[PDB]
Amino acid sequence: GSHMNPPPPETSNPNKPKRQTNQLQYLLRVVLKTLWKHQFAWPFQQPVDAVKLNLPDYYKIIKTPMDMGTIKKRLENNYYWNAQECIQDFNTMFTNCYIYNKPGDDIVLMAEALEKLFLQKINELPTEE
Ligand SMILES: CC(=O)NCC(=O)NCC#CBr
Repeated sequence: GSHMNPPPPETSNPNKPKRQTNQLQYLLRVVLKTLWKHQFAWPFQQPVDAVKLNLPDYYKIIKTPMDMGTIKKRLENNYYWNAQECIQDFNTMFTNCYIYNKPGDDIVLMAEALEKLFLQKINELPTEE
C-alpha cells in the first residue's frame, strides 16, 4: 500500500521458535472467533490506513500498532510461543485505540465493548496443559 503507512507487524519468521499450546488453541478457536464476528469488530480487523482516513498524525502517536487481522494471521501461522504474547497483542490494540481517540468516541465505545468480552474470555483461559 502507501509508502506513508508503515510496514505491518511481522506474522511470519522462521527464526522465531513457535509452539501450539492448548491456551493458544483457545485464543484462536474461542477468543479471536468471538471477537472477530462481533458487530463492532470491523474497525479492528485490519491495520489502520492513516492515508485513507486522513489521519497523518496516527503513526506519529501510535508507535506500537496492532490489529485483530494481524493477530488472526499470527494465530493461523502459529507465530507465538505462548498465550501471553497473544494477550499482549490484544492489550496493545485496545490501548492504541484509547490513546489515539477520546473518551466516548464511537470507536472507543466499540473497543470497550470488545475489551469487556475479551476480559471475560481470558478469565476462562485454561491452564497450560
Ligand atoms: C484503531 C485506533 O487506534 N483508532 C483510531 C481511529 O481510527 N480514530 C479515528 C478518529 C478520531 Br478522535
